[PDB]
Amino acid sequence: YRLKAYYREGEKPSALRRAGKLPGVMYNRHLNRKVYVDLVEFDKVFRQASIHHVIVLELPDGQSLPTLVRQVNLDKRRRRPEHVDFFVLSDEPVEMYVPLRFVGTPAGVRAGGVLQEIHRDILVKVSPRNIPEFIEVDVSGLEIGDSLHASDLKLPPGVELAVSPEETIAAVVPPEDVEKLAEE
Amino acid sequence: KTKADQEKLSQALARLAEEDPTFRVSTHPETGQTIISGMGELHLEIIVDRLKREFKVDANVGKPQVAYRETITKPVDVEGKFIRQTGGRGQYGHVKIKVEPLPRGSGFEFVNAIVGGVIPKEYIPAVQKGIEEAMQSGPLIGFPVVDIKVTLYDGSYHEVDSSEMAFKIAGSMAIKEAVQKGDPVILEPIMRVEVTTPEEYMGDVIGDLNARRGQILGMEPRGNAQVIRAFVPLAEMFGYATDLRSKTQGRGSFVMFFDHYQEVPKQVQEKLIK
Amino acid sequence: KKVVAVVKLQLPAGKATPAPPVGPALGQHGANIMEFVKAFNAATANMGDAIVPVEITIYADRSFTFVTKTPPASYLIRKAAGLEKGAHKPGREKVGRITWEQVLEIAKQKMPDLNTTDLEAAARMIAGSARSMGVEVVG
Amino acid sequence: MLMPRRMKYRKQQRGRLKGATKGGDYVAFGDYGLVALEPAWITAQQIEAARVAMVRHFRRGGKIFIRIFPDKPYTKKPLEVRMGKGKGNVEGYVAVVKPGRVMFEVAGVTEEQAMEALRIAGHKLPIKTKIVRRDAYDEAQ
Amino acid sequence: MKVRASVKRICDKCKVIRRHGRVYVICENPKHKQRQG
RNA sequence: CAAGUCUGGGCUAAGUGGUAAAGGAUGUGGCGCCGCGAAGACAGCCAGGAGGUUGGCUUAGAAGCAGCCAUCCUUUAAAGA
Ligand SMILES: [Zn+2]
Repeated sequence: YRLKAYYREGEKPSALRRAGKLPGVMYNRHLNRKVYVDLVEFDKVFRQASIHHVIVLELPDGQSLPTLVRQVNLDKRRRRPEHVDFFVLSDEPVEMYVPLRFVGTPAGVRAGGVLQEIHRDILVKVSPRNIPEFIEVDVSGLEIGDSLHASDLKLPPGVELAVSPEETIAAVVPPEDVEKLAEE
Repeated sequence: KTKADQEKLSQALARLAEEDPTFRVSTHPETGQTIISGMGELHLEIIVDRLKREFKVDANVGKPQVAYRETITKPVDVEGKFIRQTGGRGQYGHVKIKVEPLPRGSGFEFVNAIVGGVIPKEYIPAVQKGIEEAMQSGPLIGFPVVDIKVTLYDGSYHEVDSSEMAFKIAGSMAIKEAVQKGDPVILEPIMRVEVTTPEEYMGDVIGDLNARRGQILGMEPRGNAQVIRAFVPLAEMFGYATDLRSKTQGRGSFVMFFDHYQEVPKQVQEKLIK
Repeated sequence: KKVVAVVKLQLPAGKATPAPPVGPALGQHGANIMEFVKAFNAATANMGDAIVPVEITIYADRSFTFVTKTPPASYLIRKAAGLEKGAHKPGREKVGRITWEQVLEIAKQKMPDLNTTDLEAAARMIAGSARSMGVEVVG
Repeated sequence: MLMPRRMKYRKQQRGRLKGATKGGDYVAFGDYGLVALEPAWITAQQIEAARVAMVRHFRRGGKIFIRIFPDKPYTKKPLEVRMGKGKGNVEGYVAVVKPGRVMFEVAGVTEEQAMEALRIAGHKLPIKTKIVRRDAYDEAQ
Repeated sequence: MKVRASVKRICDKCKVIRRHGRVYVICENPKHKQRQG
């Protein structure tokens, strides 16, 4: 991914919104410079890209660094990304959220109930070198009942989860059934 | 109307039934009210003028009632006690039974389930005539509580106080309550009908019958016509002539027979609480 | 003296009554509505059940004719699995089964009807009717 | 219905509704959600009326999450009575909802159904609402 | 479904007309024949 | 009723203006993204629109067309169990 971004002198971070552009700022343990990018192209990329796949930013200084949207603050009353936070990756291993891929239909798929993505994103770590992706999770032998969590999964050539493990990644629960009444 | 007219009416047919034996008079064997057998709307209609005019009788003209039945769903077991010990004709009778619903069309079955003889030999006849009896007025509306099996599996007694009768009551109590307890259900009458109709009209013929709480059963062709069989409730079956002859401009004819009794759609349960 | 016909009725095995649709369509046929319950149940006295399609054609002198097709592809498959009824809910519940050959054997029995002139294609029409009645294919 | 089970104070003051939402302005659970456009007081009944018809519409469907929770005592003096004499008794409860707040959200259902059950819900509610999907609702801890 | 405040399409064959500043809605089944008011 | 029927650009066609809400709408202008695009599209005409097979279960009977499921195959230019 790419994204045209420019430096900001620091003048009217709100005159940019009205302008049309989204005020930003990228950084890391070395440098932090205030920036800003157009929305169109940020919706169009963040809409997809998100915080799983890196975004190489192109600045007027030839540079085109790799970063992960560590944070996107909103406008609550009407959601409109109002300011990002690009973390400039390096070589040093750093933490991010790798997407989980539920590949396999469980038993609640014939019985009933619903797969619950109680946590479709895990906090692992690894050198920006190894850019893993959808970390497949196995499902099938699951029926409206217990579930699975911990770190029971295919951890690529260097990924070393930074959660617990213990956090309930996902579970299957009882469907809502019209004919059900408890009040009385 | 008042028993007064109930007479002018007797004479009504006493001469009208000779001047036209193309009808039939019948006293509903279950509820006083009398039926007036006709051969088409108009028929009974114009009798209603003469029988009311040239006989000056002035009664009511609504529709027949339905011979309902009472029964239950769940099997129950309750105590039948009586005892009245104050000083002499003690009156001491008491029994326990096993009430259990039977298939809609089972009948009446009791069970002499007494081991050694905790309940003397001579008193069982009467403890039955008591149960058999009580079943007369249902727990819901008061109709022949039927389609069940009864089991007398216990009950004690007293050497001097007991009586043939004292037991007929105790047993008439055990029953008078098992039905109240086993969740009652207002059964009703279902008929067998066969409308002979040219499959021309058939289409709606079947429809109309469906929208009559009835459920269709078949149509094996006949002559140039075609016959339809099915069940229906006598309530939603009144004045059918002038309804069949409607969906058929006259080319329609039917018969009718009884079959079984069956639960009312609940919505018709609280309906009948009259 | 009624007019002519290529009647495409659909009568089962055994039930041969002059009763419609063997009446309105074969009333302009002069059809021996009873030279079927004999000519048919003679050849199908072997099978026993299964419907048998038929095309009864009339002419001028008031005579008829009729050629029959094969029994539903769902028939031979019910006996070839100890079945009678499908499986109520196809797919998830298997109540019997047919091998990769037992399907390729049936596609032979009805190959002169479908359309394809193969078996890798024909058999699939059979293997398709497998999940149509919940009868997996032994493989 | 729904409501607090215990309480330190049986009665509490009105207060005023402002903008913002303070939180719960993002998904986090289901796949599709319904959000408030105007600020207000949703009664327990209002909620229930919805949650129900919500489920009703898709008999045997996925899971519905009521992301809001009433807990503000609704007061009311008896009918035909003058001012004073203290406060009023409780009537029901309400949850103070503000714009940008995710009121409910469904999980595990065809989009067609999700976008419908929600549409109905919105009708039982006294305020205008929007149906959101799940894009940038990533990371909001 | 003649006069009303919420006039909509009750089956594809319906058509949202607007003759005379009034949103009418016509179809093949005289039942859908609406009109806002 | 004292002082511009003032100048340049834009919207509104109900007298809106000249005081009301949810909720309706091919209103009317204006920005947008995303599909099909003359290796023939939109409306369009004449065409075909099938055979396994009335899929299986259920039912009085369900044959694409109550309703459960299931949704594979086929000969094709293409035709959904
Ligand atoms: Zn319409």
